[PDB]
Amino acid sequence: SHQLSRADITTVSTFIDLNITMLEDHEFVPLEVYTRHEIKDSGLLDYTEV
Amino acid sequence: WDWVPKRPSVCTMTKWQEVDEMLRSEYGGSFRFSSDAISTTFTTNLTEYP
Repeated sequence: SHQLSRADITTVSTFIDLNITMLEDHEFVPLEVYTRHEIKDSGLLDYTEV
Repeated sequence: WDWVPKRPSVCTMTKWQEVDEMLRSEYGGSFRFSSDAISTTFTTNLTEYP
């Protein structure tokens, strides 16, 4: 009768779709609640400075 | 010294982080605030803090 392209025929999927994605490369910045400085400044007086 | 009113001159909390994208979610009757920018997750009670 005639030739037919593959895309011309609907295809049913025999594969189970298992979607696994990698974990995003995540960069941890230096985060400090109080720096050694803030902490040194937290003192009401510094004997050294005084 | 130059006098200033106490209420707008002191600040018992200090702006520590400015998070552009802080996702908020509700789970286990608590709010999780996760920041990917500083890689930090906080847990709060569902109620607002007066």
